[PDB]
Amino acid sequence: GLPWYRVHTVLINDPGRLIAAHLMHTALVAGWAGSMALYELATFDPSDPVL
Amino acid sequence: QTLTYDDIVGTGLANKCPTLDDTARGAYPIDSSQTYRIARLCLQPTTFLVKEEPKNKRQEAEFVPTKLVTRETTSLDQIQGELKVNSDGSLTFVEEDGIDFQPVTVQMAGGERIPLLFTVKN
Ligand code: CLA
Ligand code: CLA
Ligand code: CLA
Ligand code: CLA
Ligand SMILES: CCCCCCCCCCCCCCCC(=O)OC[C@H](COP(=O)(O)OC[C@@H](O)CO)OC(=O)CCCCCCCCCCCCCCC
Repeated sequence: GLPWYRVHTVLINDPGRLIAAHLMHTALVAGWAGSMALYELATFDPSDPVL
Repeated sequence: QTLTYDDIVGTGLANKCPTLDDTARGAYPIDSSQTYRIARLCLQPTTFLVKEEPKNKRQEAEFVPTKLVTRETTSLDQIQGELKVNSDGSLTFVEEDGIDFQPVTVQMAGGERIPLLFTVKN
């Protein structure tokens, strides 16, 4: 069997599942940016941009 | 014109005060040996401003505009009272009765709701 540190090499000669992995990565990054701004808006206080 | 309830109902015009013609700019003679009365006073608000809270450093609070959320429920009408003629010549209105209050709720930036009793009682 593959060792744990090599599981993602199944994609090397598989252009579509490489594209599918790459799309999922992109989904999680955009998801994160969405989530992170939502938490920032829920905790940001905008009543004083001076101090 | 002489409209009717059925003409007005559900349009929002019931929350509107009457208007005079742009050409109506004469003058009402007042007569010391007479006694007067407001038979109808109507007040229709168009804007609600609320003083923001300036921080512990402050500098100066401005009045910030707000958003009406309670709909076309805001107007004072059918207010009556006598109009005295004073001795220095001035005129004084003394509210007696009418629909002289409306609870209104406006909303500030950031979602603070501010209720108030819009009123001219007494
Ligand atoms: C675009 C970046 C990129 C890409 C696409 C790859 C892709 C690959 N790497 Mg490489 N690599 C990279 C960056 C990258 N690497 C960097 C920056 C380093 C230095 C740290 C390495 C060091 C490295 C080694 C030393 C090895 C690989 C190997 C591999 C292959 C198998 C990996 C696998 O199955 O993981 C399996 C991984 C797991 C099952 C779990 C990993 C959990 C880690 C420790 C923490 C996870 C954190 C969390 C998920 C958040 C992500 C981190 C954040 C930076 C975004 C695969 C072709 C392997 C290879 O050559 O195989 C032939 C291998 O031996 N890579
Ligand atoms: C970008 C992320 C990503 C992507 C696209 C892939 C894609 C792939 N992986 Mg890898 N993998 C990843 C991350 C990723 N993996 C990480 C982080 C690990 C360590 C767990 C692994 C471990 C791993 C193994 C062991 C194997 C694969 C395999 C595969 C393939 C089939 C999918 C599978 O079996 O899923 C398996 C991976 C998962 C189900 C990842 C689930 C991680 C969850 C979501 C973490 C959630 C944690 C927690 C809930 C966070 C919330 C907050 C918390 C505080 C409560 C495919 C090529 C398989 C394969 O065919 O290789 C031969 C395989 O056997 N992957
Ligand atoms: C017309 C030519 C064309 C165009 C415009 C692109 C454009 C792109 N390719 Mg490339 N590619 C091309 C030809 C082309 N490719 C050829 C001929 C090959 C060889 C087969 C490849 C093989 C290839 C691989 C292997 C990979 C890419 C990837 C990518 C994307 C990486 C950036 C990304 O996902 O941004 C983020 C994306 C967005 C903000 C939104 C994108 C929305 C678009 C407009 C798609 C809408 C649907 C559309 C009909 C699908 C076809 C798109 C097009 C790529 C063919 C990018 C959209 C990577 C990818 O898919 O990453 C996920 C990737 O892994 N390409
Ligand atoms: C330019 C930025 C960038 C780049 C180059 C990458 C590159 C990578 N990311 Mg992505 N990612 C990014 C930004 C980026 N990411 C952002 C902004 C987010 C959201 C915040 C994510 C979220 C994300 C997730 C959720 C996952 C990835 C994964 C991956 C890896 C897939 C290939 C692989 O098998 O790695 C092989 C693994 C390695 C080569 C090791 C990477 C080691 C890096 C340098 C981190 C070092 C250890 C880490 C810091 C320890 C965390 C411990 C913590 C619990 C205390 C690759 C290394 C996937 C991954 O690693 O799957 C296994 C995965 O699960 N990334
Ligand atoms: C959502 C977020 C998901 C994050 C997922 C979590 C990360 C996944 C797991 C990563 C941890 C990997 C541990 C694997 C551990 C592991 O399996 O090692 C043994 C393993 C042996 O590999 P072989 O080539 O023999 O393959 C055997 C196969 O069964 C491997 O699958 O070697 C490797 O993994 C290479 C790296 C050695 C790792 C060196 C670690 C030595 C630590 C001991 C020292 C301890 C400190 C004490 C001294 C003071």
